[PDB]
Amino acid sequence: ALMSLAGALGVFLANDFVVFFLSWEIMTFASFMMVFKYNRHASLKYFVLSIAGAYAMLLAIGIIYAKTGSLSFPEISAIFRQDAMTETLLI
Amino acid sequence: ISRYLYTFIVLFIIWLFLTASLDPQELTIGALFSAIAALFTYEIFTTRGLANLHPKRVLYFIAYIPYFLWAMIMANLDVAYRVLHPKRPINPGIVECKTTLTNNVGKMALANSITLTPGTITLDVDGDKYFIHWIDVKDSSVEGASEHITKPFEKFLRVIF
Amino acid sequence: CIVCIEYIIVALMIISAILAVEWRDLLASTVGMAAVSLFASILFFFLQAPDVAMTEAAIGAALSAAVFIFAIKRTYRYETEELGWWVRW
Amino acid sequence: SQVAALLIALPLISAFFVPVLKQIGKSLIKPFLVIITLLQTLIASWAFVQVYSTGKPIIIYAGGWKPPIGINLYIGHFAALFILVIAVVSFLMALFNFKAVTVEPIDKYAMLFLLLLLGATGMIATGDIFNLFVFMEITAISAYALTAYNKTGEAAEASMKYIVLGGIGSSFFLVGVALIYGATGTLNMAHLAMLANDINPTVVQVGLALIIFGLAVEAELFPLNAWAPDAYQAAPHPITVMFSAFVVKAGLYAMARILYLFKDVSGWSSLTKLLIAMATLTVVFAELSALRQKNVKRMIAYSSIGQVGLIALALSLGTQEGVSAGVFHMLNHAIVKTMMFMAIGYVGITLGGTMIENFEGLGKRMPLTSLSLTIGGIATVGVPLFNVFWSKLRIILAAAHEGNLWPVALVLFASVVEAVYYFRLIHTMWFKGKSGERIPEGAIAIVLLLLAMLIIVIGVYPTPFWNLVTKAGSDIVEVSKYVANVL
Amino acid sequence: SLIGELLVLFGTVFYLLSTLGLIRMPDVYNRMQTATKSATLGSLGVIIGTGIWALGEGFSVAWLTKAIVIAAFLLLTNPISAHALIRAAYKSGIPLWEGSVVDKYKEHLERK
Amino acid sequence: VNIYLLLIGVATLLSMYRVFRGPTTVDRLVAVDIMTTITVGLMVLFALYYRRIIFLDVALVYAILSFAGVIAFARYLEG
Amino acid sequence: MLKRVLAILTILVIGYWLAQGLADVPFGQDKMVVGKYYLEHVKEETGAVNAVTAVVVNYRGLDTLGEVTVLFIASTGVAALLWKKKRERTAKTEGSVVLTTGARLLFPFIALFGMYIFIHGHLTPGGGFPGGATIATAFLLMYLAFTIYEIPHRGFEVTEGLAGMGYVITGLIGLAIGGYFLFDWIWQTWGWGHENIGRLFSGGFIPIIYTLIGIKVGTELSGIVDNMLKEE
Amino acid sequence: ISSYYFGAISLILIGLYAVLVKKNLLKILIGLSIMETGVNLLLISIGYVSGKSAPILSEGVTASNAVDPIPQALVLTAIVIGVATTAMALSVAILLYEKYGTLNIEEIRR
Amino acid sequence: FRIAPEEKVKKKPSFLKPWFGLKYLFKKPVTIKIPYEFIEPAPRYRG
Repeated sequence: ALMSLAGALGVFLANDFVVFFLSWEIMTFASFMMVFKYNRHASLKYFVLSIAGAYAMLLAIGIIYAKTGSLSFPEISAIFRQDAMTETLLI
Repeated sequence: ISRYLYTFIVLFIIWLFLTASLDPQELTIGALFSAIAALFTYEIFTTRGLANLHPKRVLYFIAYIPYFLWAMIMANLDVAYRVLHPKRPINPGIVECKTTLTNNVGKMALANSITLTPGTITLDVDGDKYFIHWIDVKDSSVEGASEHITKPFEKFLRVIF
Repeated sequence: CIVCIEYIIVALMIISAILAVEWRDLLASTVGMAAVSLFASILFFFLQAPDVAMTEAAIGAALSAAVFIFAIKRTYRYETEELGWWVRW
Repeated sequence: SQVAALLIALPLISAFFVPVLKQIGKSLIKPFLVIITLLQTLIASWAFVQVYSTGKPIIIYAGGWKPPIGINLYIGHFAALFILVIAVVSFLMALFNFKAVTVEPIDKYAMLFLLLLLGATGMIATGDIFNLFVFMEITAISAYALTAYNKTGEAAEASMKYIVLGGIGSSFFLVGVALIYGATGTLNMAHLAMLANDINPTVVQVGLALIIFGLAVEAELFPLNAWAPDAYQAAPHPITVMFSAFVVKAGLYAMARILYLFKDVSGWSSLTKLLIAMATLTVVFAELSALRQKNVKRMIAYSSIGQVGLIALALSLGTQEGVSAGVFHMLNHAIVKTMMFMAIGYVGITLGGTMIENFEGLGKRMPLTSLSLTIGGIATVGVPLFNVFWSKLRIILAAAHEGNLWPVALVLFASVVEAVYYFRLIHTMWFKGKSGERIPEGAIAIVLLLLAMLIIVIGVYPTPFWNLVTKAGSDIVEVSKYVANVL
Repeated sequence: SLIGELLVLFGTVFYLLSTLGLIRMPDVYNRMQTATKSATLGSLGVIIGTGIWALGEGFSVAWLTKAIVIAAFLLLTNPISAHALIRAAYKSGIPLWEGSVVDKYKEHLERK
Repeated sequence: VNIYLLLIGVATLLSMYRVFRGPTTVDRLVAVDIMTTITVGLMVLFALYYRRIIFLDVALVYAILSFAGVIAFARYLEG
Repeated sequence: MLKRVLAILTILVIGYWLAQGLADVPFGQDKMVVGKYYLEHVKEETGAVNAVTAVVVNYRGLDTLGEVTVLFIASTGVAALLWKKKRERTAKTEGSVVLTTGARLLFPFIALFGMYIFIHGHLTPGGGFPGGATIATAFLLMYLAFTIYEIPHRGFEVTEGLAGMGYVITGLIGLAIGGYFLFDWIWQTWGWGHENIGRLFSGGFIPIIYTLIGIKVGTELSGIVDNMLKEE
Repeated sequence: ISSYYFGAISLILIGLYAVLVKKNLLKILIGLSIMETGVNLLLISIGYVSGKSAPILSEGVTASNAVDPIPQALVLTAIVIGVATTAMALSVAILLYEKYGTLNIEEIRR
Repeated sequence: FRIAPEEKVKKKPSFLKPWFGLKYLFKKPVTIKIPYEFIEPAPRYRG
């Protein structure tokens, strides 16, 4: 329950992405392992769904790291402004 | 203890025959390995010790190895004549021959020499006689000798000891 | 000749290869394996490398074929392919 | 320096001294294995700190004949690291198997284990393609003899399919060696890669395809794998570690070595586009066949194949940002799979068997060995700030620039499935118990846990270890600084 | 010399008539006997023939020495092969031809 | 030096009839055992053909390893 | 008929793929890019005028070592797979007496000759392995023509490991200078070296390593057939 | 194509064919040994230069006239590789009939 | 008296579980080819 708060301060203070998904995965794990004390079927459903969300975000960040080349989140808004003037409806 | 150097002598002379260009700067190595092969297993050639060095005996055997080979060539040409195109059909034989030979290597030598004469294949030597897969049966069902089925190799193998 | 005996040896190796797996008797399969080691040793020698020919002679003739029948000793001898009431089920 | 050539000679002399002391008594047989693998860690650590001292590997010569006419042991930045980690894992196995395998004739098991260590330091140090084959067959017959060493029917058949499949793969590998030699005429990979650009475009394709094929069979991807979740299920418990830790990594490295030795020819791109597809086909099938799995040793056996498949996923994709991070998975998954088969082995030797019915209830019954399985099963999906999380993130980001979003959405699909069959296992050992039998096991309560604190330090400090694989990726990324550091 | 050039011809016609004799036999036993006859004495004829081929020809004489070694070795090893082939062939059935008498070995088994 | 070679090839494929046909379990065995001695006599013959002193060194080694094989094939048949 | 014919189709396309892939050269001369160095520098760099015994023990020096590792691992693997503490023969079913006496006298005739093969890797082809395998054949002749012939195991595998150690102690005392360096013909370490270049003073270093490796592989297969001819 | 190429690849072919379609286990091991034999036959038949020939004499025959000194060292291990692998697999072929009751691949059920 | 279930007999329907009836695509088909493989009827069949 304290690991979850360090996930929570991590996603909010995330200005890059490699701090973002790390903190998001830590948060998902801490919340799961908190609700992983009884009624396992209720717990594992949350874990499978939130890992699918975390890892589909890993898929989306794989595509937006491929198509652009760079990983840094502050500058990646600038290059989306650069092509602001068929592969992005998936993103 | 003397049979050990007997096995050494036989292994040494086979090494002498096996290497055409025997060099004195090579022979110490084969003499060494014949010695270690002897002291490995010299409990094998125990044909009554070393006492086979008789000058009558080895001259007897080397004078009668062409006797052997003449029997082989004549008998094998005879069984070559047995292959007639519709005719000369061989019937098998089961006929037996008794021996009086000790020195069990003599039983080996009789079995090998009878296997090298016209087709007389040995099967299942017992301690009293031999059993021969003979050729076309016209001599006898039981043979009280050996000269009717084979040549008398029994007299020369009687003096291998 | 030169090449005709080579074709004879190689087709004999092939006909001892096909007939090494068509039989059901496993002792006969060891016979076919030993004949394949024969023609392999002759082909090694005819292709002028005597080291591999004598090594494969000392390995495939009575240490690969005579270890295999040595293993079928306390095992099956047939395919055992079977007439019958409850058979091929 | 050739003084560090004892990575092969010292296991060799000790494996030829152990049948010399097998008739001298019974006492110093199994304690002869521990002191020698401790000496193996010493001779590995010598090479390890000598390789990362300078920027030059030790070109361990095979005598007074410079390459390519001889054999060179290019103990690169890769090789000293992997010889070190196999030395420390084998030393963790030798202090484990002293009182866990004595059911069967350990009179001759020690030489079989140490010859596997010989095939280890031979396979991730080889320079000749011939020596590559020979050391792989040493490891292969080691595995033939040692997955069969239980003699219980289900374990007898567990070797059989592997001996006939490793026989057919080694056969195909020798055909591929005969064809690569048939075009070039050379064997050493130093003189091979500088030559294999214009040998023949139609001869190098079949030779490279069959070499990658026959080297894959002893390793695992999709066709030639199902002996492996039959080998881990039926073997002595310490060698299930040494197979799942080591033997998958040597095959996957030597496949990904020689594949990046011919990175100029045509038809190679279709070969790596097959190897991507088969690696993705093995992260799905292996890590989804563990879902309805009953035997818990099989439930980890399927998991170890799915982790090596995603190593194959990034070991042959591009050149960088993931080959040097693919090694970051091989030196990391060996430790966490050392933890798994320790806990399964200790359950199977304490309680008996590996069925879930005699695995259930280990929260209060067993001590913190169950916590070691907990902190190991946490680190395969890589949820917290742990090391498989760092490594799997490096591999999924590696599959971006080339071969994207289909060879991601299957390996990353499997970690969703692998999320299921661990927390159907950690739940039924911590919160279902109803059985307070103390059963003290304080002989590995510290040693597995100091290993379990080794994955907690790499989990918070990857940058003291991720700087190693940058300079340890330089043995696989390129050919030119590799060749010029040989000739 | 030239006598070797005729002796190896004699040994190779012996080889070919041996192999013709292998297929021109009705049952197992006569097939086994004539094959182990005529493919092992013409053998030694060929080998000593190749030795005296190399008596003056060849290089000097030393092929004859290896020839007499392999000939004297081949002479005593094939009888034991033929015996152990025949003796095992009597067990597990394997009947014989229409011979005059075959029973004397069978009766001296069942003499008890 | 040359004609004998084709005669031995004629001999060995003429001995092939016994291993292809032949209903018994041991006629194949008498086929292989005779096939080794004719090829030993072939292997001595090529020493003349290539004029090499070392080519007899494989012939006598193969003259051993037939005989061990045919004892071992014909020993399980008896026991 | 489905499985056999479909396998013949796929194996025909495999063989056609290899035969199209075998279009390198029709048995031509241009093959040695490094192989000419093995031939032109074999009479003066090792001492053995033999080609193959100098390339596989001196040049590719870690490949007969992996070979004896493989054979020793086959021995210890079959010995670990078959272990019952009883080790009796089958029924022994004697059968013949010109066979037991036949392989009796013939047993030192192969023991003399198998040693001749591995001592001579200089002018004769081969090496340690055919001589060791026919030493194992002689062991098999005495093992398949007697009613027990159990060579004592305690004292049998000792000399096998001793011979493998004798290989590696030539590598370890070879580490007194460099990697291998032969220890025997180029420096007067224990005796002389490089007398002429024929079959005299045993060339260089290659004969004694073949005596030791031939002794190792000689006791190799004999142990395998020993512990595989043991029932309950 | 030359007879050695076709015969060495057809021995590998028959050894491969005896792994797929055959059902008895020892027949499969016969296919493994046959295929290894054809493999080392191909391993020799790569370097024949069609001509000059004495690999081991170097005394009566001049040098630079021997055949292929590289694959003769590749085959000296790769043959006894096959007999060691076959001797290893034969032990499992004995144990599978000792512990279980048969030796057919469709009947061995764990 | 001795009623077996409460809901133990009634099973759950399933999407792709019929693929386990597809296992006999490779086993030997259990038929007798009557021309001409005979059956050998019982020793006391009524005739």
